[PDB]
Amino acid sequence: KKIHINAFEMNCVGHIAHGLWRHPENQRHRYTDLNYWTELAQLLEKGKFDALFLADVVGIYDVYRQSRDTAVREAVQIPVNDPLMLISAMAYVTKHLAFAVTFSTTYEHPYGHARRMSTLDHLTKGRIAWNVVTSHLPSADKNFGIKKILEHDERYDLADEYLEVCYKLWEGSWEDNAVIRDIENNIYTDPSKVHEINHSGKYFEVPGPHLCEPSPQRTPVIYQAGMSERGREFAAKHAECVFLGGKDVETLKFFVDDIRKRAKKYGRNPDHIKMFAGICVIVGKTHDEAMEKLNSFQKYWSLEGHLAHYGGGTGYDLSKYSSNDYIGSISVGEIINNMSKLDGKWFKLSVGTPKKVADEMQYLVEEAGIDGFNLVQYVSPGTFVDFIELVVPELQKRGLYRVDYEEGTYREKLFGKGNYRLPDDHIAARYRN
Ligand SMILES: Cc1cc2nc3c(=O)[nH]c(=O)nc-3n(C[C@H](O)[C@H](O)[C@H](O)COP(=O)(O)O)c2cc1C
Repeated sequence: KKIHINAFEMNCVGHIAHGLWRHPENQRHRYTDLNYWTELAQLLEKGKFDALFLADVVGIYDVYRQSRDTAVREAVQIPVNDPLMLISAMAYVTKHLAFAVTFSTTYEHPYGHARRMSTLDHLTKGRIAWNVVTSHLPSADKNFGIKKILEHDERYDLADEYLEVCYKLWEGSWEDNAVIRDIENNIYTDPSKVHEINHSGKYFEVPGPHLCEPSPQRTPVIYQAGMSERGREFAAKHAECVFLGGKDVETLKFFVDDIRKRAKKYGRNPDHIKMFAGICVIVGKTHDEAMEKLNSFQKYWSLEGHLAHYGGGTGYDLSKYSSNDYIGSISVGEIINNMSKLDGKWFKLSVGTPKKVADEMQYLVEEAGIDGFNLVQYVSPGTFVDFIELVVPELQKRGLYRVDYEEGTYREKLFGKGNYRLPDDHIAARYRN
């Protein structure tokens, strides 16, 4: 009955609300300060958030006007630092807050990734999640010196095998009680319980064994974000949590239902997939207070930064278009006009008092079948602070949000006490014996 809430973040300056770094209250320039991250983690745990959800890119937004220069000037996801580096400090200052890290299957080898995720699963005591992504920004393929550039759908096939490899390492290589720490017999780990995985496929050849001992979750909680038909299929097959695009009930409900249907052919119980929507919240004690914040942020909204983001995200360079050309069924003039507005993004914008925000959140949950939200920021830390001070108590009083954390791993916070490892109906469960 309780709504899962994640804080949506990225280790860079301009993430989603382009132009806002200028706002006098903002702290985006602190992205280089370790203290920003630990203070954030502490704030989010105070607000009982499920997790900090970190986006990432290793590509550059160089589509709009055929150059990275707009992205560079407007700080559109450049500079960007590595999100995995943040985790240990944030985990150190928190007890329950979990961490979902975006990391691409397209560039770096799974054997190194598997050890990194196992390491965080140990260090965080089972509070790590992985947002599995394929990446769509061409400068990454150039900079990792990829010889054969993979097509959109083929990137997801590579991701399938990438996950196959990680699942074998995480679930199958070392048996549950491999580590015995037996001083009498001088056996730290029973060598008969550590196994090669002997993986052999189209993209990878990985004899194994894994380098790490079994950690609390073994496999990190698996997120997916990617709305293409291939992406939704990938979600249905692998994801425990799905970050969906869409800003209304009809759209979100369609996608929730679509993914749950797709999951059946893989033998998955669709209730074993949680559905997350994006939401931007601008809240005040009174409507006028909310509107005052809205009007302030609107002043700083940078159309040019958004054009750069749109270019990288869609592949469409709009500078190359007459006002009067057509991309969907929308003129290019109308695409651009929607983009200079705060609610033009593919997330719900909720503006008003806490009763209203909560009402609108509750509506999406109850009518679209969504399980949680990734909270998108307009200002740091103001959006999160206002959400925590004003919306959280309203949600709590209504039974819609935890008053305090459940114990256990992040998977248990999501799926129930005792569900610390992937359920029997997940495909990774195949590799246990
Ligand atoms: C809600 C949402 C969030 C996303 N977050 C990221 C991200 O943080 N990093 C990234 O490279 N792609 C992100 N993407 C895009 C995809 O994860 C992926 O990179 C791919 O290029 C697009 O997938 P699709 O074509 O299957 O939709 C996101 C997509 C959606 C819908």
